[PDB]
Amino acid sequence: DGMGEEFIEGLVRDSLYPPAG
Repeated sequence: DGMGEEFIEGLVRDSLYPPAG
């Protein structure tokens, strides 16, 4: 994702929640 604090978004950093639905 970029701006978050969940976990490494594959190849970025602490993601947030891109997938929802």
